[PDB]
Amino acid sequence: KYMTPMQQKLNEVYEAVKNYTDKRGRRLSAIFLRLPSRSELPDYYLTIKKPMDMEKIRSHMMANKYQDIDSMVEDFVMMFNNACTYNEPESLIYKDALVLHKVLLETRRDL
Ligand SMILES: O=c1nc2n(c3ccccc13)CC[C@@H]2CN1CCCCC1
Repeated sequence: KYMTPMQQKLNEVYEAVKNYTDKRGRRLSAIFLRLPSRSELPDYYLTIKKPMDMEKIRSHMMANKYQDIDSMVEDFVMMFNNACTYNEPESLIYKDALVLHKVLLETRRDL
Protein backbone atom coordinates (compact mmCIF):
# COMPACT_ATOMS: atom_id res chain seq x y z
CA LYS A 1 0.00 0.00 0.00
CA TYR A 2 3.20 2.13 0.15
CA MET A 3 5.21 4.06 -2.30
CA THR A 4 8.88 3.62 -3.07
CA PRO A 5 11.14 6.73 -3.02
CA MET A 6 11.39 6.41 -6.81
CA GLN A 7 7.55 6.33 -6.95
CA GLN A 8 7.38 9.46 -4.77
CA LYS A 9 9.74 11.26 -7.12
CA LEU A 10 7.82 10.16 -10.16
CA ASN A 11 4.65 11.47 -8.57
CA GLU A 12 6.34 14.82 -8.04
CA VAL A 13 7.44 15.10 -11.68
CA TYR A 14 3.94 13.92 -12.71
CA GLU A 15 2.06 16.36 -10.48
CA ALA A 16 4.09 19.42 -11.54
CA VAL A 17 3.22 18.81 -15.19
CA LYS A 18 -0.45 18.32 -14.35
CA ASN A 19 -0.62 21.39 -12.14
CA TYR A 20 1.28 23.81 -14.38
CA THR A 21 -0.77 26.95 -15.02
CA ASP A 22 -0.26 29.78 -17.47
CA LYS A 23 -0.27 33.47 -16.68
CA ARG A 24 -4.03 33.63 -15.90
CA GLY A 25 -4.45 30.28 -14.21
CA ARG A 26 -5.38 27.79 -16.91
CA ARG A 27 -4.12 24.22 -16.49
CA LEU A 28 -2.50 23.10 -19.74
CA SER A 29 -2.85 19.52 -18.49
CA ALA A 30 -6.62 19.36 -19.05
CA ILE A 31 -6.80 18.21 -22.67
CA PHE A 32 -4.04 15.65 -22.06
CA LEU A 33 -5.51 13.93 -19.03
CA ARG A 34 -7.38 11.24 -20.89
CA LEU A 35 -8.18 10.29 -24.45
CA PRO A 36 -11.75 9.66 -25.69
CA SER A 37 -12.38 6.00 -26.47
CA ARG A 38 -11.63 4.27 -29.76
CA SER A 39 -15.35 4.47 -30.46
CA GLU A 40 -15.31 8.24 -29.97
CA LEU A 41 -12.27 9.12 -32.08
CA PRO A 42 -11.11 6.27 -34.36
CA ASP A 43 -9.16 8.70 -36.55
CA TYR A 44 -6.76 9.39 -33.69
CA TYR A 45 -6.02 5.67 -33.22
CA LEU A 46 -5.72 5.08 -36.96
CA THR A 47 -3.34 8.01 -37.51
CA ILE A 48 -1.26 7.79 -34.33
CA LYS A 49 0.62 4.53 -33.87
CA LYS A 50 0.90 4.30 -30.08
CA PRO A 51 -1.72 6.50 -28.29
CA MET A 52 -0.79 7.92 -24.87
CA ASP A 53 -2.52 9.97 -22.17
CA MET A 54 -1.72 11.04 -18.61
CA GLU A 55 -4.01 8.75 -16.63
CA LYS A 56 -2.54 5.81 -18.57
CA ILE A 57 0.87 7.11 -17.49
CA ARG A 58 -0.55 7.36 -13.99
CA SER A 59 -1.62 3.73 -13.96
CA HIS A 60 1.97 2.53 -14.40
CA MET A 61 3.62 4.86 -11.92
CA MET A 62 1.19 4.19 -9.11
CA ALA A 63 1.10 0.65 -10.02
CA ASN A 64 4.83 -0.29 -10.49
CA LYS A 65 6.57 -0.16 -13.93
CA TYR A 66 8.96 2.80 -14.25
CA GLN A 67 12.55 2.03 -13.29
CA ASP A 68 13.81 5.63 -13.27
CA ILE A 69 12.59 9.12 -14.22
CA ASP A 70 13.65 9.17 -17.87
CA SER A 71 11.64 5.96 -18.28
CA MET A 72 8.47 7.91 -17.43
CA VAL A 73 9.65 10.92 -19.45
CA GLU A 74 9.63 8.99 -22.72
CA ASP A 75 5.93 8.15 -22.40
CA PHE A 76 5.34 11.82 -21.70
CA VAL A 77 7.62 12.82 -24.58
CA MET A 78 5.84 10.26 -26.76
CA MET A 79 2.39 11.58 -25.80
CA PHE A 80 3.36 15.14 -26.74
CA ASN A 81 4.75 14.13 -30.12
CA ASN A 82 1.48 12.32 -30.77
CA ALA A 83 -0.47 15.49 -29.96
CA CYS A 84 1.84 17.54 -32.14
CA THR A 85 1.38 15.03 -34.96
CA TYR A 86 -2.41 14.81 -34.89
CA ASN A 87 -2.93 18.51 -34.26
CA GLU A 88 -1.60 21.24 -36.57
CA PRO A 89 1.46 23.26 -35.42
CA GLU A 90 -0.49 26.43 -34.76
CA SER A 91 -3.18 24.56 -32.82
CA LEU A 92 -3.53 25.12 -29.10
CA ILE A 93 -3.04 21.52 -28.06
CA TYR A 94 0.16 21.57 -30.10
CA LYS A 95 1.71 24.50 -28.19
CA ASP A 96 0.54 23.29 -24.79
CA ALA A 97 2.27 20.00 -25.56
CA LEU A 98 5.38 22.07 -26.32
CA VAL A 99 5.19 24.13 -23.11
CA LEU A 100 4.46 21.08 -20.95
CA HIS A 101 7.43 19.39 -22.65
CA LYS A 102 9.76 21.97 -21.15
CA VAL A 103 8.11 21.83 -17.76
CA LEU A 104 8.78 18.10 -17.70
CA LEU A 105 12.38 18.75 -18.57
CA GLU A 106 12.72 21.81 -16.27
CA THR A 107 11.47 19.61 -13.43
CA ARG A 108 13.78 16.64 -14.03
CA ARG A 109 16.97 18.74 -13.95
CA ASP A 110 15.78 19.85 -10.55
CA LEU A 111 15.92 16.13 -9.79
O1 LIG B 1 -2.92 13.99 -29.10
C1 LIG B 1 -3.96 14.23 -28.49
N1 LIG B 1 -4.98 14.94 -29.12
C2 LIG B 1 -6.18 15.14 -28.45
N2 LIG B 1 -6.26 14.74 -27.16
C3 LIG B 1 -5.30 14.12 -26.50
C4 LIG B 1 -5.45 13.72 -25.17
C5 LIG B 1 -4.42 13.04 -24.51
C6 LIG B 1 -3.24 12.76 -25.20
C7 LIG B 1 -3.09 13.16 -26.52
C8 LIG B 1 -4.11 13.84 -27.16
C9 LIG B 1 -7.58 15.25 -26.74
C10 LIG B 1 -8.18 14.99 -28.08
C11 LIG B 1 -7.31 15.80 -28.77
C12 LIG B 1 -7.44 16.47 -29.93
N3 LIG B 1 -8.55 17.12 -30.31
C13 LIG B 1 -9.66 16.21 -30.66
C14 LIG B 1 -10.91 16.95 -31.10
C15 LIG B 1 -10.60 17.79 -32.32
C16 LIG B 1 -9.52 18.76 -31.93
C17 LIG B 1 -8.27 17.99 -31.47
